[PDB]
Amino acid sequence: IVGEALEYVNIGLSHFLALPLAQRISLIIIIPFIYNIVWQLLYSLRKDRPPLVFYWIPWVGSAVVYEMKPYEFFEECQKKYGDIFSFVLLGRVMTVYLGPKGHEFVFNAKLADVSAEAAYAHLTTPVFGKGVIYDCPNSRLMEQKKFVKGALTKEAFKSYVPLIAEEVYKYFRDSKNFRLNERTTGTIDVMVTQPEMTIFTASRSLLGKEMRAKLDTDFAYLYSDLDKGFTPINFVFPNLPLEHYRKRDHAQKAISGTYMSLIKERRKNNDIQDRDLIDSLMKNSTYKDGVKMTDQEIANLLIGVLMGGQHTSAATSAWILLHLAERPDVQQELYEEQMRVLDGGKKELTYDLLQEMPLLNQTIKETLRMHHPLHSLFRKVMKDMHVPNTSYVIPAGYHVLVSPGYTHLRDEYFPNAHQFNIHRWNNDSASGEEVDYGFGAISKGVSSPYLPFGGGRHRCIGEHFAYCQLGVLMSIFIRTLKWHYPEGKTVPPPDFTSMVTLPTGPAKIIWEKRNPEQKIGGRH
Ligand code: HEM
Ligand SMILES: OC(Cn1cncn1)(Cn1cncn1)c1ccc(F)cc1F
Repeated sequence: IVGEALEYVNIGLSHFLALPLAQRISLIIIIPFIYNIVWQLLYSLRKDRPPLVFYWIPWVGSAVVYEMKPYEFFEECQKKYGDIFSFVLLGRVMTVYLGPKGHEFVFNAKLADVSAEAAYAHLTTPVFGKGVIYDCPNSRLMEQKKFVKGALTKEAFKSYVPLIAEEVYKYFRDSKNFRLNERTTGTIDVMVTQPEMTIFTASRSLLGKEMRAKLDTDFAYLYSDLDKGFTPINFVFPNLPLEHYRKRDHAQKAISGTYMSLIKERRKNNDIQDRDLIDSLMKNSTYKDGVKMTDQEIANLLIGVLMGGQHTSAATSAWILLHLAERPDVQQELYEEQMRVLDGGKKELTYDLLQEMPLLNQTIKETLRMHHPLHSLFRKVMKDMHVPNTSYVIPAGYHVLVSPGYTHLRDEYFPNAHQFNIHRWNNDSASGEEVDYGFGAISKGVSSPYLPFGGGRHRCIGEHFAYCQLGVLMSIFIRTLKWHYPEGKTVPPPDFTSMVTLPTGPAKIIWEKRNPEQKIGGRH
């Protein structure tokens, strides 16, 4: 009889529940631990699945090494399994496709196969607000990008340049980090100065003088609070009742309120011109089906756009300064180009003249190669995906991870990739077939090993603005200052744990005026 064995199942179950809590706790730990390992071993036998990186701790997965050294994690996995491999990350299964084909697979994936907003809405909506970016369908995002792009034109860039230039000079004059009229040399932390210079220049040009004026008050603290809401932690804990989350939520309310106040006052007073992105979105934010963006949505879009560009650009100008700090030869070469293009300084910097500064633009290009601010980009897989020329199938519910920044640092595609060399872009200082997803014709192929601004439908639309901003900034730094490292100091390693891969601080440089007696004018 085995009927008596079925009885012993029941008995065993009863003797189980009657175990001392010291043991049931252990079993509370050992059972999932064993099950996890047993499951992985079975998983490896499945051949329509990419290799899965082994991990001990359930749910957590490979999260620790990934969060700390993601490029080293990728290279190790790449050696062991090749370009396609999966790993577990704090509850989710991430499928990585390395290299140009990975760029194709993910950046050019069909709209039905993957979703960006499904991956990012929880990180971004709390910070930016509702209705925009990733808190809406893709077709809405496509048109939002179209709206923002319409203020990002050549003619706008020509008007932004003297404005950005003024902000940089005002910063050299008034900021405690410089004070070039009282000081001729000094030390700065680039992770202090660049975020401040970035917000000052982006606000003045994209938002206007009103909004820029507000950064000079206590209101600036709100930006700092909202800023801290942009954190990987939001992927796991997007809302938990602490004061981080309430300073953030308050900031979002307070800042979006401020923009609507300006918007509503501009429209009430017929003061809608072609100054900034606010004027632009006001006279141009009606979707194709006739629905107009609310003033709240418009303000939330401003926040997301300004916030994203803030972190990517500030990290980038910080890296530029850090690389140049140990390369006086490059500073020297850049300075000569400045003297040549601007007639020894007797020419005012214009957007057109920026375009005649290839080495300056190659310096940005090369920094973005070595320091892609977003080391990984994700999509959630919505429908089962077959990986071409493999037997692999990526199930829905998986996430795909693309990482052009990793390919940027491979010798195969960039000879001596870990060496900073702006001349590798000689005759190629620009930041076939095209396609238009709703915000303008962009490249159809996304197979370039160099993709600092991504590609496909989620491609960046701030690239020309970023080059404009960074260009003006670096042009003025180069003409005004020399700089170098404190003894023994060199380029810091990246901090991969933050929202962008900014330098590990404190990252300090020593500056000095090329012209100690040069005075910056204006009232202060
Ligand atoms: C050096 C500076 C920047 C870099 C390297 C950069 C990089 C990127 C990348 C890689 C993406 C694709 C993200 C993805 O595929 O998930 C992206 C998207 C985007 N970026 Fe930028 N960005 C920069 C600056 C800016 C600026 C200044 C703005 C606006 C003024 C901006 C606005 C946007 C927008 C609206 C998207 C679309 C996101 C989507 O469609 O899902 N970015 N950027
Ligand atoms: O793509 C981001 C969001 N993100 C993805 N991984 C990490 N952060 C960043 N970004 C890209 N270019 C500029 N910022 C973004 C996209 C659009 C946006 F409006 C804000 C925003 F943070």
